[PDB]
Amino acid sequence: YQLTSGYKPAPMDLSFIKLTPSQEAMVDKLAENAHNVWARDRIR
Repeated sequence: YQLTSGYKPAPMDLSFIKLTPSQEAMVDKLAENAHNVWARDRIR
């Protein structure tokens, strides 16, 4: 485990169950949604 600077998070393992390509498309869905709501509030 790496060197920390006040707090050391390592609860469990997370990359065991591999993400599906539908999850990789939903990653783009969430990112597109977030950036579009952002530019919906950041028109200028």
